[PDB]
Amino acid sequence: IEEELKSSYLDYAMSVIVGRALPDVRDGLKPVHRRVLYAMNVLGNDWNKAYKKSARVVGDVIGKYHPHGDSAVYDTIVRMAQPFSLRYMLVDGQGNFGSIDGDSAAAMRYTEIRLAKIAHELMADLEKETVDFVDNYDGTEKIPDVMPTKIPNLLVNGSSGIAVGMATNIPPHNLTEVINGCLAYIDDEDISIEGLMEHIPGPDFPTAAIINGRRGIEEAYRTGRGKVYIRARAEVEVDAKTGRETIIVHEIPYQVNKARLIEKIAELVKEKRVEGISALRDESDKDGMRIVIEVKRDAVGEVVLNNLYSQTQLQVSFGINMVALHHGQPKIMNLKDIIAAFVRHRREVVTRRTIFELRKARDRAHILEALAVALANIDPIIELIRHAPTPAEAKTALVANPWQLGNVAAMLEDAARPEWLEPEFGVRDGLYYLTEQQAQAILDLRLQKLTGLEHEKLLDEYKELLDQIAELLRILGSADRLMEVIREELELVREQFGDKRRTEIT
Amino acid sequence: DYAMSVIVGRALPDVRDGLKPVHRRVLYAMNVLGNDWNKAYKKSARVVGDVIGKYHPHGDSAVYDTIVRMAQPFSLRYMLVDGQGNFGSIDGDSAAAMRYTEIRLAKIAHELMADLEKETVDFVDNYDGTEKIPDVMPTKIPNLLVNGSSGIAVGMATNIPPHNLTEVINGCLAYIDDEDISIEGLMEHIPGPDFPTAAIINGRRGIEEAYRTGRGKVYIRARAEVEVDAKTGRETIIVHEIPYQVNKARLIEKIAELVKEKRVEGISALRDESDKDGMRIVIEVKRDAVGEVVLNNLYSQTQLQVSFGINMVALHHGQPKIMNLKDIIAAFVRHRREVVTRRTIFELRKARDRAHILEALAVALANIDPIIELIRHAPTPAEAKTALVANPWQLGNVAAMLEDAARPEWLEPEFGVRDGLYYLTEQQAQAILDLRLQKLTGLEHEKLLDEYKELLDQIAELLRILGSADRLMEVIREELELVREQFGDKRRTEIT
Amino acid sequence: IEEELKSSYLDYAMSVIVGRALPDVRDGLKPVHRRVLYAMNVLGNDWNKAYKKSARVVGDVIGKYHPHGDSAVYDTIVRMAQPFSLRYMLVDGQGNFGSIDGDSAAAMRYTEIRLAKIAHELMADLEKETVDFVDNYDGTEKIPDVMPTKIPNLLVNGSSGIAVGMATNIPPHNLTEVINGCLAYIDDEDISIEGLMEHIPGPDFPTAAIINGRRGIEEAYRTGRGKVYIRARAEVEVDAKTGRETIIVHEIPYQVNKARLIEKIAELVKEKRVEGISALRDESDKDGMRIVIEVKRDAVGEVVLNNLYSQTQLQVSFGINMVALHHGQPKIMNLKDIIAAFVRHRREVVTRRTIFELRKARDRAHILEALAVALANIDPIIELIRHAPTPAEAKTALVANPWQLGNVAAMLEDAARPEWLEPEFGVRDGLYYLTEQQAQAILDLRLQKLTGLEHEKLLDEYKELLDQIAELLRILGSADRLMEVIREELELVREQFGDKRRTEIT
Amino acid sequence: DYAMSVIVGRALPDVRDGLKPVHRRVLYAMNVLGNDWNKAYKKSARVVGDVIGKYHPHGDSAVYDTIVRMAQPFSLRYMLVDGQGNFGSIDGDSAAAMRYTEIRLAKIAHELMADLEKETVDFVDNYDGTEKIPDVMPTKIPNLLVNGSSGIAVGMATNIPPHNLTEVINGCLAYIDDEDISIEGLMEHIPGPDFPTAAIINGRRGIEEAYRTGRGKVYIRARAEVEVDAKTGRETIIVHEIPYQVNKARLIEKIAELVKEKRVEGISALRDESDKDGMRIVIEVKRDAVGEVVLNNLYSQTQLQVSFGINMVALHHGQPKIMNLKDIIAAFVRHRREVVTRRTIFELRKARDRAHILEALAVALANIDPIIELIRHAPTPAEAKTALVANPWQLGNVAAMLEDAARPEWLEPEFGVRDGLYYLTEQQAQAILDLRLQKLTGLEHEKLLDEYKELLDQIAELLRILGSADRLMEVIREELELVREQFGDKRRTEIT
Ligand SMILES: [Mg+2]
Ligand SMILES: [Mg+2]
Ligand SMILES: [Mg+2]
Ligand SMILES: [Mg+2]
Ligand SMILES: [Mg+2]
Ligand SMILES: [Mg+2]
Ligand SMILES: [Mg+2]
Ligand SMILES: [Mg+2]
Repeated sequence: IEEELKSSYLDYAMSVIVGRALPDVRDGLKPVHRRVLYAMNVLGNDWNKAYKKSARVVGDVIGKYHPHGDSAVYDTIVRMAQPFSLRYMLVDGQGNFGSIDGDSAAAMRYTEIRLAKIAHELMADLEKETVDFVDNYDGTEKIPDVMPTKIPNLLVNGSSGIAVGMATNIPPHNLTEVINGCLAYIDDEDISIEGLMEHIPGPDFPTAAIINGRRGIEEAYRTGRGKVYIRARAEVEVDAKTGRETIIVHEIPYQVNKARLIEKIAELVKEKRVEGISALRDESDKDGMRIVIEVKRDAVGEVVLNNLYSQTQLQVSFGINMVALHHGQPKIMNLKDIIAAFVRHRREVVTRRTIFELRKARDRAHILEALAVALANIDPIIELIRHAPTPAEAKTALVANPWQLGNVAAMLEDAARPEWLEPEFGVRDGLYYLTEQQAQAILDLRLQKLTGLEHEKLLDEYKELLDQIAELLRILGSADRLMEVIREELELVREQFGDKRRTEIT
Repeated sequence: DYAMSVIVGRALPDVRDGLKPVHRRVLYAMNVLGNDWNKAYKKSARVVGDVIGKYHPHGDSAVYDTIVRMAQPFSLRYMLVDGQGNFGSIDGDSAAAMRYTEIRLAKIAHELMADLEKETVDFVDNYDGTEKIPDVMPTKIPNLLVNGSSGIAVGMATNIPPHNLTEVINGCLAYIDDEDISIEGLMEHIPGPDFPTAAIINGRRGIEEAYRTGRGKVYIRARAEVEVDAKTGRETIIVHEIPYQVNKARLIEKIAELVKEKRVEGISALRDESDKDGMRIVIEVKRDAVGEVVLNNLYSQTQLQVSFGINMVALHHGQPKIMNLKDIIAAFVRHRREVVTRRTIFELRKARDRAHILEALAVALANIDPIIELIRHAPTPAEAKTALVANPWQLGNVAAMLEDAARPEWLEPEFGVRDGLYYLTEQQAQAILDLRLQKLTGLEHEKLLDEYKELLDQIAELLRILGSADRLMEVIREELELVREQFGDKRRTEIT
Repeated sequence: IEEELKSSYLDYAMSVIVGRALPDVRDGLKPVHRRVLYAMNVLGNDWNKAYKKSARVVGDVIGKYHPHGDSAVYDTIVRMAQPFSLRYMLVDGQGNFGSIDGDSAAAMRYTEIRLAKIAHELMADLEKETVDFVDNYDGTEKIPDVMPTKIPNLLVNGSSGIAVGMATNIPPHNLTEVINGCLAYIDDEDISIEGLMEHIPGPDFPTAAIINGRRGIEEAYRTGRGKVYIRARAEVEVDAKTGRETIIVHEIPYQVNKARLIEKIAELVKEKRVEGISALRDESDKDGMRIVIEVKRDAVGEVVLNNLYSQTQLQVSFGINMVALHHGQPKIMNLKDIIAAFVRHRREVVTRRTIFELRKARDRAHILEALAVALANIDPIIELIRHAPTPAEAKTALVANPWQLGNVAAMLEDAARPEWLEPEFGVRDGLYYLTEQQAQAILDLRLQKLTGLEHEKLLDEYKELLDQIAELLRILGSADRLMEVIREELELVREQFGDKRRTEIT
Repeated sequence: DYAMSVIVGRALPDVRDGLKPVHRRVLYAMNVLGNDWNKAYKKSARVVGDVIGKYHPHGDSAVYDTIVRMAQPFSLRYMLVDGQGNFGSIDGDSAAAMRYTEIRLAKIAHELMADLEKETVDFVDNYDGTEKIPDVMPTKIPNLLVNGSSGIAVGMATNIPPHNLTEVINGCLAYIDDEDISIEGLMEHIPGPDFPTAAIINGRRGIEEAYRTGRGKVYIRARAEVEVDAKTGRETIIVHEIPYQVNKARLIEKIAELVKEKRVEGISALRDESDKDGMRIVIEVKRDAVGEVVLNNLYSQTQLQVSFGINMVALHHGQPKIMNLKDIIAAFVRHRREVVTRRTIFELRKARDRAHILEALAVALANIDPIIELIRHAPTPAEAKTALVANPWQLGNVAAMLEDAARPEWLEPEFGVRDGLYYLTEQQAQAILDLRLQKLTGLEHEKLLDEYKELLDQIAELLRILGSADRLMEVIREELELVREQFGDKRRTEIT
């Protein structure tokens, strides 16, 4: 704490708030988010596996990762489950998770959750040493510092929070559009903000509705700060027999409580502050919003609506203030900063992933050799172990003698060698000198394995492995090929989770 | 109405183990987590989180409160949780947050959960049917009596005070010896409640009633006395022990306030002087007042004396039953008898199955070469299983070992020894197939023949218990004696 | 605590629970109830005065009477406001006070309350020294120990609670019926339980519905304990063109959550545990319950309904267990015990009321004399005070001399004498000797009062007072006349607040 | 966005009085209740209940938490609430429940609310428009500086540390003397923050920056040192003072834990030895370790040293403004100037209206007989009012008294003295009509002529203030001086 802080105007307490309340730019999560999702991933609470009780996830989170009584654990679960909150839900919830009308979710003992399909994308390759881990509160568990997200989550799901008086307001966005942005950027590090907006014309809210005016959006994407207006989608309908005018509301601005908005209209009508309204009914159901606003016959529909736009939350403004943590500091960022931070994240992730796969590949190949060689010497080895008196003896005995690489010899004829393996081990001039750990591998293998279908199974795996090691080494060899792997991952994501824009921009 | 049964389940101690459901729920978690009395302390939040997720998914601070009370020497006569950190105190101040305190089981809690893994108690489903929970603990401790229970705070009837472990063990032995022993009989081992907080129980007829009917009222009295300062002649009342469940801070205030109101007179100063070491309430008598007089007023106007309504209502064969002292003892001895019985059946099954596997291993070993050659010949592991089972194997040097009470009862006669020909099971084929090369060193014959010889001796011993009600009672005696010895301690409460 | 408890099996803690969780038999309140209502009465939160914010009542309660953070304060307010909870609401609430569907009331800052009209009846004559007061937690305020209720509240509003394992379940009742019971009892102390049931045939729930079978009700009224079955009001309707069968539910048993009941039906239908149901809709609104249960065309309406009665809370039983605190102990009481306890309460109340009115009457009459006499001696008195140098002097001077009872003499020609007033004070043989406090009354009177319209105003009040004292003395004089005052008060209550029975008994 | 302004209002101190809204809300209630520093303590629940009902109807424990923090000597540099009972302590343990603690205003809180009833500050409506609340307090204390403020915990920017009252008063006087005084100028009166918890601020450039720009960072350092036991030679680190807002219990644990991890070495024992009397953390140095070395490690790995980010953001003319030390002083002096001005106008109106009534009384008195006879003649009190107003009254012996700056300004000229004829108002008729007989004793002339003579002297004095900017500044000086004298105290924090 003390050492590392000696050059901000920021003191320790100040930096805790920053770290807890502002999202990381690369995955758009704050620790509490990261901790819930991670706890879910550890439980195997997968999108395509049975729902677990929210309480079960709450207790894990609280026990291993977030030992405070704060409702934030459960509230975060609920929020990530609501389709009026996240443009791309990260939790798939079953039961009462509240509504657009502001009513509460059932208690954690009554709801069930699992990870949304897309959430796995956000935590893809978490086991491949792709991100740093930090200690939990008691030194007993590891927690991701950031998620290896294939999803440009901060943009797509947007953000809120405030620390040291510095607020963050990022609106949600359309995943397809954002992925296109990303690919555009990959092909042109110099692409202008204007060039990006060809792909990302503007925010895209889960609650649809309309944005009036692009000046707000441009300056937001250019500077990180800008105001934009969200307007309800509501026409006036006319009855062809009667001539009755009825305003219908299909969509409202993001973050507006539908019930509270209706209360407000009812109340303006009481106070004669808004005239011309015979009747007010919420006819919304499971299949879409429908607020019914019947116009008096002596009043004008167009006029009553316009009146409502100005006096209520049928129209609100939303101030974009794009702040995230970047390399540890809270910066204001423009649209291109945010995309670059993401693409750069993907490059780090993919590289570390590739390195890991390679080490895992080589370690397994190495082990395979020890066994292949063993299968090929069944009789000397078994007679060896059998006449040794102790496993420990069998081990130091195994290692004593190099071994005639038998029929196995062919299979070897050297990029499958562990970076850590010293030069006197391996296949030194016709013989095979064994790692002391490789002896274990042999001593550890079960009678079961001395079968016919062992040799097929192993030569096969080694074959597959070298093949893999080949392709991994070409990724590390070629920056082009590694950017290829990123484009394809992005493309794949566009295609499995991309959806139709919802908010219309005028 | 149903509301009733639920209110009742929540608050009522099971007579056998002394626990309410939330209690059993916390302690089981700690057990599952391996949070043992002799391993590193764990932060309370981890136990709380586990209990909330798997067993107790309600908002109520109940879970952490239970952990805390199990840790307070003023709460439980035999603490069930060993905790470091601030766990509040007698002045009714709060424990620290669960993220700061840390805990593990007390040695004695393991006695409460002894043999829990030997199928000795029934498990029920947890709230979402993904977990099991014991219905009662296989306790060696007569926990209800020794630790007590109360449901008064929540509107229920149960009010059982704590008791001295040695006294009660002895009680049980007296009972195991003379199942016809009277209440009076029992009362020579257990003259009365023993409170964690010492002090004095004043009078015996309440106790007698309570132990005879399950119902009676008793008086607890603070240990205090008058002191004269040798240099000045000033009198001071010093309070050393107060009645169970009285809040010191409160009591002091009741006095301060009684004094301010002229309701009690003769007091010139009021101070708490208690350490980590001793309670010490200092009440200075006025020079013109008399010590004894002030003190006797205090007894009768503050909680320096208090009544305790005994009402021994617990859960018995699924029901709230009012029970007397003999009933409660008997319910525990009966539980021990059952637990031990179940324990035994399980060790005997466990041992047999293992012996049966060990047999198959030895044989594979005395037929190493044939076997290896057989398995090598095969294409699928499948093939090698049916093959290893197709023929018998001559009981090599292995004959020595085996030659018949180590047959698991489920084994059908076409399997095992038949003519100096070992008839193999398919499961046993697996064990063989599953054998790691390392097990072919000369140190297998050894570890193996030694395990099997151990098995036979236990099996022998287990059959001896099942074959004698007496031997089984003797086991329960020994257990009870061992508890007395390892965990018994001094009476703390003086009965007049 | 210690002294007073030495003969129950009940210890101190035990007796606190009893005192807090079981209702007093005479007013049917527990302390928390009594404390909220009282706090409201003190605030003047009257039925016919503006709503105050619940929070305002909560803070009073919490500050003066009930200093615990428990939701019970606010929850009690809410419950006394809900028409599905109390047969006779004691709070008139405005805003979201929850519903039959179990959803929560808005926070205390959002709702408003005042006393219901009937609640004043419950606290009638609280200022007339009609009930004992106890100290609040800090010795700063007085709180009623019991309310001087004109309403037989325990019966009418019923009860719940549990202490030392002893539960209380009293159902609500119809006020008219209960008042008739009471009058029946007043006219015949020997009236049998059967005789009472002529008036009180059985419970009457705020949620209406039906009771099957009187054996339950009789034994409950005879012994205090008995079970009764409540059944929904639901017919099968048939469409005259189609022949479609549709079960409709208008009323459900008391204490059943409508939403949770519907969930249950939906769920039995899922599990094929109940067959024959095409559709399930709650069509309830502000104007009545309507659960729609459409029957499959190949199924029988009668059969589907009967099935639902047995598998759901469309039919429940309710175990009457009539326990209340009587003279401090928690007793099981029968129907006649409960009525007698009430009527006896009214007798105490009315007597103490009468005594009080009498003392207040006499004290005021006494004071009137001092002034009447003073008005009649304006000139000697004013010349007296004027030549005295100090108010204190004026006082001891006033008292020195008896005073020629002037024109005032007539007005006196003696049941208007304070019980506490010593024989040497008053109108001793032609002169008027003054109380030292009466001198104050004179010294205290304002120039304003020496007007013409003072003599009219005062002789008038005295006239009224003697008249009052007359009627009060006849009440204390005649046990018959005092029972009359009770009948009339009861009758009056029947007539202002009596309503139609709601539950039907079969 | 609006969410912003609200988050901001909730957390941001008004520069003039140093309070957040919830603060002003609690303190105003205590004031309304008359819960004064020299009256009986009141139970916290009564203040909490009042505040919740009239001013702060949210669930948040905020209300009781505020009361508590105002009572903690480790929290506020000048406590605003005097409380008895457990109000928690430096180890971050909790206060007792509001029903057990009791409180009243500290002497100094009255200075914060001085003249609150003299229309000296603006009131706004409370949440339901049935009550009024001051918008700011008419404080004589430069509270923001002296007591500090922080909104960091809730995501806001404000972080102002506390200061020494004497230092700041002096600062204000230096300012009142030379309105052009520099920051350097000011810093000779206020060299730095003064923490309730003493300890050491290590280095001056942070302070300088903070006071010049509103922004800068400072280091707080625990006061501790190495001791050698004369008999053994053993070294012990003794910790006496720790940085502001550090939790002792926490810090001790951080050390215990740092030790268990081999992260810091040289420690052989760790004990808290703090009384009611002194903080005393005992850290025993190993015989093979060096005191200084262990100690310097500790400084740099625990909260024995801590940074404090100063960020002087407060509310000024309705806005969050970053302000430097001169700005904050000036905003307070300006407030004093306004408050005093308003105070004066009000006393002058109050005094005049009262004088005007007193006049009418005197006259009624010198025309007692005529008047009495007039009122007696009447039928309705109404009649007697129009009658008493119909004619003038000769200014009897009363002439002496009156014979012209005691006319309330609102009085129109057809009323009062006109020719040796007193022209009565209708309001004045009421006062007369309202006179109690007891007021006709010879002790009326007295109490009356004395009050009026007092009125004139104050009126005289009040006009003297309005007529001289200088005199008014001198008043503000005197006030400030008086505060310095009654409430000033020693610097506690050492600055290096
Ligand atoms: Mg953490
Ligand atoms: Mg439940
Ligand atoms: Mg359960
Ligand atoms: Mg209590
Ligand atoms: Mg109370
Ligand atoms: Mg709000
Ligand atoms: Mg407000
Ligand atoms: Mg913290």
